[PDB]
Amino acid sequence: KQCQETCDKLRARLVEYGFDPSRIKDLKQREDKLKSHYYQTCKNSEYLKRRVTNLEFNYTKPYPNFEASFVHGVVGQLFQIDNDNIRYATALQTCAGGRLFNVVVQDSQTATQLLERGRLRKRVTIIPLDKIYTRPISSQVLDLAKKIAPGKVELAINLIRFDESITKAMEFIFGNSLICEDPETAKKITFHPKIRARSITLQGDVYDPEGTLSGGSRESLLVDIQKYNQIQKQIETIQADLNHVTEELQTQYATSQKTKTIQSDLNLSLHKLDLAKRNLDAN
Amino acid sequence: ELEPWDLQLQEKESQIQLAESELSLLEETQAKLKKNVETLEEKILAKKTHKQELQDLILDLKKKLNSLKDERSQGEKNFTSAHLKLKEMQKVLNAHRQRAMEARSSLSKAQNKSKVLTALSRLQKSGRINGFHGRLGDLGVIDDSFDVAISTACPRLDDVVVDTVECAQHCIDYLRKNKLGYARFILLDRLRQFNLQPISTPENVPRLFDLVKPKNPKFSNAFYSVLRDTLVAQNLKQANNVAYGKKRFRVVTVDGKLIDISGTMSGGGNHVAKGLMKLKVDDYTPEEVDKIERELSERENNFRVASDTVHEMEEELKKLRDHEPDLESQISKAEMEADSLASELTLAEQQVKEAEMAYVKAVSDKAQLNVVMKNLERLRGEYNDL
Repeated sequence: KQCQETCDKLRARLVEYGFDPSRIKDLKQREDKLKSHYYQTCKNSEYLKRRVTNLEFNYTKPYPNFEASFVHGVVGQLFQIDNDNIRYATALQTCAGGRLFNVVVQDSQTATQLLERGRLRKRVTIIPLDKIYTRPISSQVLDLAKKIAPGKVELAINLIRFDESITKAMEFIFGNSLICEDPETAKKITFHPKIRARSITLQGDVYDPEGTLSGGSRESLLVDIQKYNQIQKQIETIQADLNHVTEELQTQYATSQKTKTIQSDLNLSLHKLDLAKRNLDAN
Repeated sequence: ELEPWDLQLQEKESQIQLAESELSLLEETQAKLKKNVETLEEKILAKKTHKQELQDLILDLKKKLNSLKDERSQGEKNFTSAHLKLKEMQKVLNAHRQRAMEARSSLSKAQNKSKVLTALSRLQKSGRINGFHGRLGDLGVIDDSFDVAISTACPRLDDVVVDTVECAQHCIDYLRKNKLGYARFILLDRLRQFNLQPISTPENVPRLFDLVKPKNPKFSNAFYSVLRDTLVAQNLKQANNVAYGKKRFRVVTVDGKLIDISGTMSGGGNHVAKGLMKLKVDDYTPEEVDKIERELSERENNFRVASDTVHEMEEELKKLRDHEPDLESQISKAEMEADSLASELTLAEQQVKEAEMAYVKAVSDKAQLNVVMKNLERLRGEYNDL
């Protein structure tokens, strides 16, 4: 009768306004579990953040119209190592050395700005993508190195992954080292007439064709960095996964503010579905 | 004819009961209508009592909610203020983390040098090696005027200069077998043979090499292996000279900045290197550093706590969040029932008025009662005088 109709007319007026209680509920089910995954992940990572300190570049914006998309980051977080290749960390870490914490910027100017009007808390080296130059080890030399010691030599740039947008910074850091399984191999390659290249012993020693040989007592840094980089991306995901939901929920209130009238009227209308059904108890 | 006598009485005895009962029934129908007016007064009493029971709930709930509200808006202002104090604490914690790594890093760099050389000496004094010369930085003297510029342009002055490409390696092994330290070696043999002759310097700014007096010219090539056309500018005449003259250069600003041949541009904050050449140090102490690595642990944990106590603040406000609509539904159901009750009540207080008028009517009318009453005695006599 007029009981199940007055209600329905107001009930179907809520669907046209875009309000649904079973949705808004289902979202908070997610959001509550995404905020407590975010917190959980972070908490579980703080241990790691302690050992990976130099990965952070602090600068105050030099100028209001200074492009912040001209500072690419710290090297250490700008290239990743495939799992296959992990066994070369110690190598790659030595090959890079301190250049791991170099900052990569768009152009030499941006470097000079950062240095002077940027308030740098501690000393930083800055690789300016438009000024750097390094003679990269060629096809032929790598090809000769491979014949002199098969399956024991690799150009260090071939052991990592990075976006072409910063190629020159990686070319500068890695494009001129051969990683080698063992000192025997190093010696052999570096000091050889047609192949005069830097060589890094898998265990962390360096033969440089300039009267330089490292060595001596010492999983380390370059590994925790890779681990931290992973985790720090996993987090960016969630924060964005969450943010998507939140805005989807935060918006689902405007439709539930049209509840201020129609639900504020359907409540006393879904009332009389019984008020009349009571009287229909016969006499 | 002729009926007996025992049979003759039951003929009318029955007639009594066919009225003696018809009386009893008229008494029941009377006592039923009085029940209604008495069960209806019972219900109407229970409903009056239920309706007072709800008005007690509602007050309890309306108190609870209207209080939770005041606690929500108060618990928020605290979460907001506390989360702020957390980020500050986080900022400050990060600060100390940086300093801790520096202080530790540098005391380790020191301890390396003070450990290799102490052990490299002891090695050559047993005679177990020959051709160990020591730290190149103690193999040439320089004007104190440039003590910094050299120290921050050429950290290689901490290399070890030896002859045998193998005596370098003879040392490396000694260091492993006893875990003593790591070192770099300038190998004299394999070392390129350089033109140590005077260059023409752009802007007449000198070259670091020349300012150096080697103890023996048997080391004069090494010093050119580390420094080479490495100019000593000051207050940033460098970015003009270095970055592009005809020839690219590698210049150190006198106070300590560095532009390398590569394009590298290295500028500090508040530390510069000093003492790599002969020309109270800024050293830390394995207790001073121990004292910094001690308090960081505290500040690290006081963070771990303050983070937990804020987290729990967030979880608690979630609860309150998940109540303000639950209380408010219960408060709605009671008022919604209380109105439904007070509707059943006014419908019952009109059924009492009607069952009471049915009763009164049936008491103010004794017609059939007097009638059945006479016939009962009339037969009680007829039987009695037959």
